[PDB]
Amino acid sequence: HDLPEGFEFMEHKVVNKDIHAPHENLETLRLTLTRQDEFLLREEPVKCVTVTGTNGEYGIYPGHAYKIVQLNPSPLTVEYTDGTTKKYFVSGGFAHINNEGSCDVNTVECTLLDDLDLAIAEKELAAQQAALGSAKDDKAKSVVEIRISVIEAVIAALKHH
Amino acid sequence: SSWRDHGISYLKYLNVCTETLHSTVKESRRAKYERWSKPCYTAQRPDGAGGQETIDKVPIHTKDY
Amino acid sequence: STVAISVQGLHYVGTGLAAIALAGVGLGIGTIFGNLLVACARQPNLTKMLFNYAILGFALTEAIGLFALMLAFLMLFS
Amino acid sequence: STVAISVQGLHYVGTGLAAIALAGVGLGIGTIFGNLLVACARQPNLTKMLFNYAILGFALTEAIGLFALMLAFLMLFS
Amino acid sequence: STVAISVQGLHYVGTGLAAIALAGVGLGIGTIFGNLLVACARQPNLTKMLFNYAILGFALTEAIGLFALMLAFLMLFS
Amino acid sequence: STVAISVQGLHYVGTGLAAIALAGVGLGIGTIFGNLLVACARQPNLTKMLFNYAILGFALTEAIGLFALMLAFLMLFS
Amino acid sequence: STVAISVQGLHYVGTGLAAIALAGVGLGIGTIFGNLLVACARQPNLTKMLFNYAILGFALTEAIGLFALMLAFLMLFS
Amino acid sequence: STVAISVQGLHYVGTGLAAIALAGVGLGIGTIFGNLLVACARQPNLTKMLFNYAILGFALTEAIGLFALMLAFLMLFS
Amino acid sequence: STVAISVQGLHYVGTGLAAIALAGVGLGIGTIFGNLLVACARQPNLTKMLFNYAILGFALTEAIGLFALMLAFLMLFS
Amino acid sequence: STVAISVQGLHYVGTGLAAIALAGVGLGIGTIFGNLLVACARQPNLTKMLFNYAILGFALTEAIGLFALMLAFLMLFS
Amino acid sequence: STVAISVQGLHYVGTGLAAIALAGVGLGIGTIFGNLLVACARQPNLTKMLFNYAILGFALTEAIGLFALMLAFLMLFS
Amino acid sequence: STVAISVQGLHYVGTGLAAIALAGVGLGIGTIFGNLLVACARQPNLTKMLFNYAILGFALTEAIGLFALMLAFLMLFS
Amino acid sequence: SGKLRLYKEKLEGYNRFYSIVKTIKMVTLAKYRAAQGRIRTRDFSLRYTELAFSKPQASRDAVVAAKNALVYIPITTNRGSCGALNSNIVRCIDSVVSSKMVLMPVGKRGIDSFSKLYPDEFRYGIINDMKESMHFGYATFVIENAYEVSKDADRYQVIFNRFVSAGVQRNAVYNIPSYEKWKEDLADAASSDNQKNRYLFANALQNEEEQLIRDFFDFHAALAVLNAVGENELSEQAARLVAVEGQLTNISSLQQRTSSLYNKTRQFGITAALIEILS
Ligand SMILES: O=c1ccn([C@@H]2O[C@H](COP(=O)(O)OP(=O)(O)OP(=O)(O)O)[C@@H](O)[C@H]2O)c(=O)[nH]1
Repeated sequence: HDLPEGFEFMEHKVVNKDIHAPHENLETLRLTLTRQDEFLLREEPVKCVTVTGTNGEYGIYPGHAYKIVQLNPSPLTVEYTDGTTKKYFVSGGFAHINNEGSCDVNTVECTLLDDLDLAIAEKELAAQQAALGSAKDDKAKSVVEIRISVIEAVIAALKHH
Repeated sequence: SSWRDHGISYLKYLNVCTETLHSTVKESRRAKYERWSKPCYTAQRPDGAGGQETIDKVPIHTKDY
Repeated sequence: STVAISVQGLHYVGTGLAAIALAGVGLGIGTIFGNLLVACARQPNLTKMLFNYAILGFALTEAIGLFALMLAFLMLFS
Repeated sequence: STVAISVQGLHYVGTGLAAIALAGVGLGIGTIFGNLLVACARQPNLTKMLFNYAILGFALTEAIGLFALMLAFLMLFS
Repeated sequence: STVAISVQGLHYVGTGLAAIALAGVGLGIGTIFGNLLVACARQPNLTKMLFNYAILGFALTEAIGLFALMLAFLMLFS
Repeated sequence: STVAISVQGLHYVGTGLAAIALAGVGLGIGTIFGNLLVACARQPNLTKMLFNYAILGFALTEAIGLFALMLAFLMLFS
Repeated sequence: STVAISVQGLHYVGTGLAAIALAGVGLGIGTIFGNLLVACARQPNLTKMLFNYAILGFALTEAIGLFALMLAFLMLFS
Repeated sequence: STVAISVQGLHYVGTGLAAIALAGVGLGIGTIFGNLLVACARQPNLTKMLFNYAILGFALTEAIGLFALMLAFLMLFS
Repeated sequence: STVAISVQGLHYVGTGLAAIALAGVGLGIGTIFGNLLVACARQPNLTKMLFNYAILGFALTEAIGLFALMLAFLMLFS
Repeated sequence: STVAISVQGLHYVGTGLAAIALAGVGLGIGTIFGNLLVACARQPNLTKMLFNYAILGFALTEAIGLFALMLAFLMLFS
Repeated sequence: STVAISVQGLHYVGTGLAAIALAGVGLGIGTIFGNLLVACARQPNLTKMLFNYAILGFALTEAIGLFALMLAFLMLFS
Repeated sequence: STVAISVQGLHYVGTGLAAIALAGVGLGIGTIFGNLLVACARQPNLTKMLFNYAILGFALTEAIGLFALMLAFLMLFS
Repeated sequence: SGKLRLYKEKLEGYNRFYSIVKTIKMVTLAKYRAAQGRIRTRDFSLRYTELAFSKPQASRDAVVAAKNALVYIPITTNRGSCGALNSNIVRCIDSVVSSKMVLMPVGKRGIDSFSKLYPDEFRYGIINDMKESMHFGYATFVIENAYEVSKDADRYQVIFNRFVSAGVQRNAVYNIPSYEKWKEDLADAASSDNQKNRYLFANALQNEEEQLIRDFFDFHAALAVLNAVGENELSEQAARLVAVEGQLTNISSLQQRTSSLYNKTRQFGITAALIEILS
């Protein structure tokens, strides 16, 4: 009796480059954008990806050093080698960058910036501001601040372009 | 930012962020997106009488955080 | 005994030393315009505010630079 | 035997030295505005309080600079 | 022979040297505030304890600066 | 006695001292570009912007050096 | 010839040089507190402990300055 | 009296002081390349561009050095 | 012709120059303790171990100063 | 009157000053290799390009040091 | 005319200038141990190897300091 | 008039100045080893290459140190 | 009289039962069609989760070695008629019985099955109404309740059903060790040459702060739980379809049997009455 492990059924493993190996010049980055155990892009070759981390923005191009990034509610830009830009907006998650030429961006929610609307964000922001004064306690204040920050980020992303 | 000092965990922060993001979605698409944030989960224990005693270990809604 | 001397050439030496005060001043400016870049990459949306603060810092350092330059020029034409 | 000598030009030399300290002041200012920007990029919501604290630091450093500059000027006119 | 000489202006030189001791003092203060800003950006809720520690550091550095300035003023009046 | 003395070879020494200011200038420039690289490696798409700001920094620190150079010439030809 | 010359004012010069030591000490102290802030904003639960260590460092670093200062006094009162 | 004096050897001392400028220049250059490495490791795909900018920085710092050398060669041969 | 001069007051200059070395020692100690404070906030469980190493560095950094200090006495009392 | 004095020993002091430039050279080189190691830790597969660029930087900084040595030897044998 | 002047008190200045070289050795040791502390927290499982490497670096810096002290003692006695 | 002097003790002064170069050498070495430890913390399996590169950098800096030492010995033993 | 009436009545009952089961089949087929889209979009979210938690380990040392609570989070369906999934999960749990075992099951069936069999190793269960899509919030709720059940827990074992194909639903396990053990293993991988495949990953994690590491741990645990619940839902739908088809076949066979008996009874009664009346 030996139960399997759910990772054995997934054959698309992660390719980690060895320390003492020759370098390779890459022209494309394999992106893997995921939302709630669902991918929008499957190892798509792209020229670059811009992700807004906690410390600041990161512009990931092929060959970037191995790194882990804790994302914040913010836009995410994907620019293909053709010259076409695709912009999403994320609410949170992580971004794993591999020196072998891969970037796995696993987000709780990643939705097209077009799907978002402006007036809705403005009214929700006003409601949250009104509720902040009537916050039951400190925790409610922090939660309302979180929501307000998310809405402000959405509005800034929309107004930028 | 200030939510960590109050004991709020990271997962609750993610849930709040996703709920706000869904609330910011257009009218048409929200019908789909709202299905990924509506709480429909509860904790229960069977008592002697058969009643499903509900637990309060973790809040279900975001306003209860 | 009672003796007194007036070495004129010394007025050059001091003028040189005051100039060394600029060594830090210039360096300071660099530091600003270093971090500014690192600040503009992380938050490109705030280039204007960061640039204004950098200009403020440059002016504040230039004040000290002009103080030292004033000392040097006074000790040069005196 | 006794020989008392009053060299007039030496008061220049010291003056210049008193100005060198200004470098350690000016550079310091940049350091403040070297990091302030970064902070404003890390936490843009605190663009105001950080500015006030940096101004306080600059004021203290400028007080030190003026303390040195007083020695610089006293020996230039005496 | 047994010659002996006293020079008047030398106290301007040494005094100036002591003023250079304020170069590393002021700079030091700036460094503190620099870091302070970053800290206040990293942990914005600690805007008062960090301010207190920065004030303590400034006080100690200023004590060192005053120790140097005492010599600077004392030689200038000897 | 009242010995006015004119040492013609001192104007070299001061000149050299002024040149030391360039040490704090060139170094500063390097710092800028140093950070510039780290800023380009993070957000390369912003290079065309950052570069300009970097140039601006070099246009300021360099302007400081000229002042020192000016002295180093005025004392070297007077 | 063979002259036993005794200059008096030199004791000022050396004294001033000793004060330059403080330029490091002061700066060093600042560095400590700098890191202290970056350490209190990175793990505030240890603040008190950290503070203690910081003080210890000061009580060591400051001591070095005293050494230098002592020398100054020895030369300034002799 | 009016005692003009031409001390030849002084034209060496100033030259040496000018060479101290190369202390900064050199260091600055190193700093640039330092960051260059940290950048080329972060995003190797941009090495080329980074390299160019690094060269630019060098081409500026060395320029300052030239002035210093000029001063030296304008005082050693004078 | 052959002239022998024995200046008595020059040991002050050498003593002060030797004392200048303590700036580096103070700065090194400050850097050690700043890095210690940063490290302990990252790995608190091992704080004690770190402390020991820090002290070791101090033991290996103060000693150098003693040598400099030693020279001072060897010239100040001679 | 004008009094031409040809001192011999002054060709040594200037030499000793030029060597100080090397202090800003060696440190710079250190810096480079420092960063190199970090780079090889972050992107170890890119060791060769980093090594070549570091060698280039060392060559340039050593060229600056060689200019300083040229000046030092010219003055030492003059 | 020709004057063969032998000043008996100039070796103190050289000894002090040589002793100044320890300000770099001390700061280098401080940097070594600060980085050691930072690294041990990062990867405590390799404490012994890091300690050995830091000891090696300290030994090299101490060798440099020993050369400086050799020069200082030689000038002080000879 | 036509006049010429030769001071014996000046060759000490220059020697000391040359030793100051080592301040920028030893420190550099520390820098290298500093970074080395950090690298060895985040790439334990790449320790051999890092150690070899650190030794290379140390030797390259020691080359500058030996140049300065040779100048000092030439000015001390001749 | 009585036999024929009873046979016809039970035949009508079987007919109604068959119609109800057919409606259930159609509804479940619609749900399966809606949920089948996951197959295209799966097997890519959990890539670095493998590095975080995938470890080939023995089934004995990991069990006996621990002396703290071993939390178990079996995934079970709310409604029955799924098949043998719940039975197999219960068997797997039974094979792993220990004094340290603690259960926080999921679904009504799991609660009702583990409450009676394991009363002293059962604390409480989670229930989700299958109204919305299985989202991250549900996984976070499960993880938070698991932590509150036993915070000083050696591991958190999630047992679910993996839907390999329409007719293959295996049992899969996700093991989520405690933060301390995970940190120890990560440090060993980063330093030692062993675990060469996770060396870069561990070193990257170490370079970052500790709050980030904890957030990473929680996030990937939630992702694993989400994958488990989604696969369990899909497997439940498939098995429900299969069992419904089997029940339909059995019902049809029983209806045929009853029709044959009804024919035999009517013929027998008619002939017997005719013979005993007109003969
Ligand atoms: O006091 C400290 C030190 C370090 N750190 C954190 O440790 C990490 C060290 O990260 P690195 O130093 O390895 O990378 P980096 O320069 O690219 O950093 P980022 O711009 O990506 O942030 C960074 O994420 C930094 O924020 C702190 O948060 N506080």
